[PDB]
Amino acid sequence: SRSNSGVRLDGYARLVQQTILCHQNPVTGLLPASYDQKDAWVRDNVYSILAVWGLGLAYRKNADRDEDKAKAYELEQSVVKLMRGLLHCMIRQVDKVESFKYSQSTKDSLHAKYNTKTCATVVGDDQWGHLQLDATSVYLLFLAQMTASGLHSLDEVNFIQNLVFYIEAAYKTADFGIWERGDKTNQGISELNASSVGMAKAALEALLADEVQHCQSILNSLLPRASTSKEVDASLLSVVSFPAFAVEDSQLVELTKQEIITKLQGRYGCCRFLRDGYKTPKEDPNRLYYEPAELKLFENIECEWPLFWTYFILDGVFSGNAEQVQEYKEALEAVLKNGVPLLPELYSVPPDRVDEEYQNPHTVDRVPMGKLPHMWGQSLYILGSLMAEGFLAPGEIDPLNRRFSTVPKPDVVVQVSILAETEEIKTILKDKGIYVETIAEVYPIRVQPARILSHIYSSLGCNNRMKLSGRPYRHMGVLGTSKLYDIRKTIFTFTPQFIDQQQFYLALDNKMIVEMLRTDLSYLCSRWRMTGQPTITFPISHSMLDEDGTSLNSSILAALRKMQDGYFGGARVQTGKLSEFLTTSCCTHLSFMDPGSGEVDFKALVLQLKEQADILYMLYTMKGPDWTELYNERSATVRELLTELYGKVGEIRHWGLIRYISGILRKKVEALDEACTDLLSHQKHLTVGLPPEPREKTISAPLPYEALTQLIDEASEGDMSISILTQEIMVYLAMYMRTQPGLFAEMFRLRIGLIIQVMATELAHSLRCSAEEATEGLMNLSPSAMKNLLHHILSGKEFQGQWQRRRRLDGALNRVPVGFYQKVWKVLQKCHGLSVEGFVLPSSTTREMTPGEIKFSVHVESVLNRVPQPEYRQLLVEAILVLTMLADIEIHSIGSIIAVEKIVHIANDLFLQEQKTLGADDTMLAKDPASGICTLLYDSAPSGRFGTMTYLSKAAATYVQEFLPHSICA
Amino acid sequence: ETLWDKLDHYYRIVKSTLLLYQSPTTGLFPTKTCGGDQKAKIQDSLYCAAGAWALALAYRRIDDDKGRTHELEHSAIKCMRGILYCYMRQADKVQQFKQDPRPTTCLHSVFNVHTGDELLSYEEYGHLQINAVSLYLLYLVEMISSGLQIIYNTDEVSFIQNLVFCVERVYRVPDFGVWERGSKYNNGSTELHSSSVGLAKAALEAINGFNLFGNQGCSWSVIFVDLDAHNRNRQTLCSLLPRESRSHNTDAALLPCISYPAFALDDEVLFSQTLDKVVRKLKGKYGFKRFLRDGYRTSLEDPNRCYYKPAEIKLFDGIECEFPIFFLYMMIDGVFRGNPKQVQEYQDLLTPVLHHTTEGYPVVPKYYYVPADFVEYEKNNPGSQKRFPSNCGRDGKLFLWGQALYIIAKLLADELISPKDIDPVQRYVPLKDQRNVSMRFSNQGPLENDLVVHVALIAESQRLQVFLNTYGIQTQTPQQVEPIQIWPQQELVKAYLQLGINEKLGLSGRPDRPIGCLGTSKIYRILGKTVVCYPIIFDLSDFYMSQDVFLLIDDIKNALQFIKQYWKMHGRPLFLVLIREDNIRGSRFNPILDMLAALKKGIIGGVKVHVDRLQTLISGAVVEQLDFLRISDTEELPEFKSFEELEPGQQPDVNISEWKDKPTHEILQKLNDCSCLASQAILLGILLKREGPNFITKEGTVSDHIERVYRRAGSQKLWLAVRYGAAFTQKFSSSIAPHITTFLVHGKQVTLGAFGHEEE
Ligand SMILES: Nc1ncnc2c1ncn2[C@@H]1O[C@H](COP(=O)(O)OP(=O)(O)O)[C@@H](O)[C@H]1O
Ligand SMILES: C/C=C(\C)CC/C=C(\C)CCC=C(C)C
Repeated sequence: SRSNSGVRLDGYARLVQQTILCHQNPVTGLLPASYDQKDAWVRDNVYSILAVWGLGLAYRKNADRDEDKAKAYELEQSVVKLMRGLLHCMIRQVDKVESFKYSQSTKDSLHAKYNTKTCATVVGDDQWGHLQLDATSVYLLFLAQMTASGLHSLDEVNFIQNLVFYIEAAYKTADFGIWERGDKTNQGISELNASSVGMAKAALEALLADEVQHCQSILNSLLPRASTSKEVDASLLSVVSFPAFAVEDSQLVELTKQEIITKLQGRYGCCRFLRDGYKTPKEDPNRLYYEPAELKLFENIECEWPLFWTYFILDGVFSGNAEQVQEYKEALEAVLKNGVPLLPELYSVPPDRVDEEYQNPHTVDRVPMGKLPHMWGQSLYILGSLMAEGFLAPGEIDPLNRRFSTVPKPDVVVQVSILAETEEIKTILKDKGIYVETIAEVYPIRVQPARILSHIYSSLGCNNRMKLSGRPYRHMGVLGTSKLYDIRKTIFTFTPQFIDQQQFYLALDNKMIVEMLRTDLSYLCSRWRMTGQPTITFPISHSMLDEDGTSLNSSILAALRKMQDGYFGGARVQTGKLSEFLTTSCCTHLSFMDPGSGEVDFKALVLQLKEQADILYMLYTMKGPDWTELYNERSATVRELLTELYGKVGEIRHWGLIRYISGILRKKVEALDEACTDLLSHQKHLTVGLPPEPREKTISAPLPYEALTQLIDEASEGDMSISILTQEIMVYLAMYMRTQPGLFAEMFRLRIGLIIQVMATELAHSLRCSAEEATEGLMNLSPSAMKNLLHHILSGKEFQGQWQRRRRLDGALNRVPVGFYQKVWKVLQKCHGLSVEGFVLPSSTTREMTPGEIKFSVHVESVLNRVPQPEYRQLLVEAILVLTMLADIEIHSIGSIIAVEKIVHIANDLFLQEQKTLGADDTMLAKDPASGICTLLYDSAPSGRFGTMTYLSKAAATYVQEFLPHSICA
Repeated sequence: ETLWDKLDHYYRIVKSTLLLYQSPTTGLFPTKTCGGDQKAKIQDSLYCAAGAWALALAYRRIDDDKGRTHELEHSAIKCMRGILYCYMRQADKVQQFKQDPRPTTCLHSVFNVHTGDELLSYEEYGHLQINAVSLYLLYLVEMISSGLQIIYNTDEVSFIQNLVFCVERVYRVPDFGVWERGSKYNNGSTELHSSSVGLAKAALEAINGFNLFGNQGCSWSVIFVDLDAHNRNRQTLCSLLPRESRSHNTDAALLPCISYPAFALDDEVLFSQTLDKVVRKLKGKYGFKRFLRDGYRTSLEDPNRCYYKPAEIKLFDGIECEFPIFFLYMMIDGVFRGNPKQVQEYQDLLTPVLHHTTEGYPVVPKYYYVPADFVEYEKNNPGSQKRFPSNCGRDGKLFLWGQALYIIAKLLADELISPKDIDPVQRYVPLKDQRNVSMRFSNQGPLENDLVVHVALIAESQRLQVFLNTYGIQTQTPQQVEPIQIWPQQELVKAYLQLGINEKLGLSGRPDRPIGCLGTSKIYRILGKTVVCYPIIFDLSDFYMSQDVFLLIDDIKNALQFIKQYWKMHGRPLFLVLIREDNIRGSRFNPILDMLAALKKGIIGGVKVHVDRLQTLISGAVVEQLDFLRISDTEELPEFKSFEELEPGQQPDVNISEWKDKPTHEILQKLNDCSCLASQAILLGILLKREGPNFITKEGTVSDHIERVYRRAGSQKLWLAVRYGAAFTQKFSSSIAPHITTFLVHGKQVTLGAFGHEEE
């Protein structure tokens, strides 16, 4: 090997020694960022040791002589030393890991910088924005990979598992990002970056799959966009490619790479993100933050980082390629010291040449500044060279086969065991043909609720010596409660979450349980990427039987018979005894569980209750609010009979009553924070009340269950029977996004109050009735019937007045056209802003929002979609797009903030005159008592000579006539 | 009981009573198990890591360890790569300590368990405990030998070398010791302790030539000890051996030295003389007194005053605290030394004094103190009263060092670990095996010493080789040995200056001292060439002693006798007798020829020698490969110069007193009328004082005329002048300081000064 491969290996040894290993501290093993930046970043240290690890691997695959063994051992032990030093850096902050485990706050996060001479902390928590889930996640990922490569106390194992819990909730934790500045605006605003989420997913996979697939949901929803305030980040290459490989969608990976190439790639590398301005000649060097008005200034002149082209060589090596264009384009290396490449950190447009670069993008000869060499980039450069020259293989750097993520994974067959709670239930199930086994017969396998599984993991990770307290109580979804568990040598199987949660009306409806089971199976068939085959334990309880008790629910039978047939829930299902499923299951072993009016005196007014059960309940709110857990003077309290009333109406299944009792007793869904976190996990915002704006409190970020529940209560303003609707509809939307997320495309802000109003309207026109009696029959809907209404609301299925209904359906669902937000970005260039109901969407937003941001989307949907009425909004949507339509033909720009409502109305006044003349009844067209827009205008089709969009075209042209006196149109 | 069950018993005790306490961050173990003290002592952590490693050595005998071998071994590495961290952060101090070993330049021996930062300052604590640096190095060798990979990069190897450069010169650095106080008196005084020098002799014997990389190691990972500095430590321990120090005729710290872990003493009679005094004068029912007249946590000790005042030490006679750990060391000594009844005698003594924690795990109380109410009764009849434990474990207090030694002793006694397993480097050499162990024993054995030093007579010039042959001695000029390079010792001192040089840690290299006769007696491979060094006896010097050939012949005999008594390395020593043409000039020829002839006969001074050609003598010999030189910063290899062929009055009349009362230019007058090189030295030496360094002389600067007269009468063998000259020019020899250490290493004290005048 020394003939022609040992000399080149020694050349790379000199490269790594003179670029990386020269700066490693003999006391700590950390690497200072540069001469000026003497501190050691976690992520930079982890990335900078990749070259050393790869060299050691190279040296070892050819280590036969001693000297070669000495070099390989030195390199491998340098890598081990660096990782151990970073460990004591994190170990010294065990009080921060423990605090972030429960309260994921930026003030309780691990520091990014550490003293390279003492493994201590250099700055204060307040001083750097230390929350960077990607640094800890990349450390965990490469700790898993290096160990799987043969690189070697239990206390640090407990600390590492507590770090697993630390980065476990990264799909819902705002971050300061890989660039440790949060959002682009650069005001220290913690933001959810897909880079951190993907790195956390990779670290967890290499090292509980529920939060792993939550991170997967974040990745699918966010890509190709980076985060809320970023169209694209070149750091996404660290997710869709080396080192995370956290995206298993090949199309998504290709789309993200193409977005990076098209938007950020330049002559001297790739810009980190659009309007970055980290080392641009336009920033203020001594000002830490960025004003929202200078972000425009950074456009088209952002610094291009050569570091990202090392990622483009790494993929290309990991995935075989002729991307030998990414190499050969890195001739932009500083010294050819002696001849050391010295990959720069970034290239900045020379200051004088700002105007030329702005105008002519990616064309000016930039200068190198920042760190030189960028050790994070230099290590990746050396690793890619090693890998590309045949001295290394993807399987040596990646012994965990993270690269095989993109390969299509086959559908999984979910084995289900239907277990009888009681033997009588088993007898009924058999009369009907499903042969099952009782929970007693399944012994020695012990069936437990998922609550017990969540509590068991709270004893994982605990060392009281360093004050680490297990894992926080997290709800285990279907993924967690589908593996079999080896606890104290006896196998424990756990039923899904939705079965033991019988505290809200959803569990009483057997159809709901069928629907929850179907959603769980659909989620399992797609998200199970685990060794073994998942096993859903489905016990048929006594509540699952019919009214008589000698027969089983039809819906539950039908579901079980379909599962026996192999298909239910979009999933192939194998039913059988739980004993048969031991050999082909994810039988994980939990080793931590081994031991070792008048008359205001309310003296006698409840006497009227002593049989309609509606009236009995009605009195009971007078006697609750006026008199909830107070006495009744008959060995009874207000709460007690309300619970008795709740049980009675559950037995009679008159759903309006159950909902009301639930509503005034403040029944709350336990897995509701999970529903909100799932809906927000898919990059969909939520608003909770009736539509006028203050009541409708928006949910932009995840909220803890107490807050979420409290936000729901205050959004009803005391008006009952909607606070429960918000939770129920949120749960249904979560299930439908888990199962049929295509239904939720072109939707970005779910207005629950508008949804409820549109369900009431649909119950009013279907089963024609008054809108009000329909608002009351919506109460009397079964939970599964209401879920069906929501399906039909979403998919627009029907059980001269049509176009008003559509305009309503789409507006309530807040459905926007494809490309609508980017089109709004275009008009804001022309006009000075849009005004809806007096609220202004200024053009200054575009000076800090790139068109494809999901932060500009929110800005638009907060000025436009806030409109209470469902249709008025869909018309305001048209008037914007006809404004977008006519902006292209118009050659000039106007200095007015255009009031879209007026264009809607001017079209309204243009609707009376035209229709009256074409000759229509004056009473045929009548105004809306809420919007002042003729009902027939809503009923009008979009296109045509009398189409509503044509009227707005005749309205916008007659609107901008006084603003634009002259209009040399194209 | 299965082995798993037998060793799960120790894993429960180790994991509860030792590894629970290991710092999650530093790896060091805390001195106080329960409390807010953040002190991790260096010695106690080393003994704690050794205890976890001893359990791993036991779990290595089970293939299904269930992870316990990796954890217990990696806990030991954690503690040892944590002490290294504490020291590596204080490497500004390792450089200062090599250059100026002093109580206030030392590596701190107590650090923050949580952070590794210095906790107590030099004033607050006596940090100069070289037992700790030295046991770090004995344990690093014993653990790296076992398979435990503690040193990871070349910079860690350079720090371990710089740690070695410090541990070599222990004989001349007095310290506080294992007990942190110094002497029995806590006067704040450091003294040489056999225990600290003994552990240093052992670290140096173990670490010489040791790849710190282990099996995955090359030539550039080896540590290199000075055979001469190690000898100076062996000489000091031996001079002081039955005893511990000036102050202690016996200390129980001698037991850790004489036997596990160091197993330092190489004399079986001194081991028995040292152990017997330690057992006889220090043993107790509850343990071994650390030293007689010890005030540690005694009832009569004042808690507030750190320093015992003179004669207080009497108040602690019979009240001395007895440490049960020493019973555990005696049990480990018995397992090693094959006494199956010293293990039982001391196991039987420990079973009673051993407390047990709530879960049944044994607690070795650090000390057993006489309660205050019973102090007088013990003093009256020592051994009568009942002493209360210091830590019962249930208290939440555990002696982590003693907890670790219970695991080592109990495993060794139960034969769940072997003496060989915990002494991978063979520190214990059974008598029957005391034959070929480098730096300790030579082929001849422990008692016999007739070494045949391999002499090579090297002649300065071909002229001298042909002259010497005519008169009977075949010598070889420096050129005739062409591949072999003969170097002055000073050229090896220049090469060694590049050993341990780390600029990242600010380390510099071997201190620039002279290599001596046990290091110039080795063949070295430096930069691809074989280098043999002429002894320091043959180094030219300003001092007038060099001129007497009889002193050279005696220094040659004296050096060869030192090489015989103190060279215990594998090869035969190589003494190169450089002969210079000045040595044979005049009647020096007859004395030199008799030495050279006896060297040819094979005996000069009782030291048998084999004169032979260097090429034959260097042929199958072990060569120390000096691989640290490399190319380093300069792309050129260092430039090393090698010895090359030098190709062609009855009384002073002028008395000082009667001629110094004169200030006259007349002293400069007699200077022209004095043929006496003694009158000239007296006359031209009065003037090095009154007129000055350069008062013009007829000849020139006075400094030049005395150096001419000193040099001239040195040759003319006019010794009164040579001594007036040396004195007047204030000449001192390089060897005065090296010899004054022979006096000190041998327990003697030199006083310089005249009789009837100021002595020092
Ligand atoms: N000029 C000399 N004459 C005799 N022995 C010497 C001389 N120089 C050094 N040595 C010996 O070399 C060894 C190491 O040298 P050095 O470090 O100077 O010793 P020390 O510190 O004891 O003075 C010692 O054994 C010392 O006695
Ligand atoms: C050429 C004129 C029209 C096609 C009438 C409709 C267009 C406008 C009223 C102005 C559009 C320009 C914007 C910046 C919104």
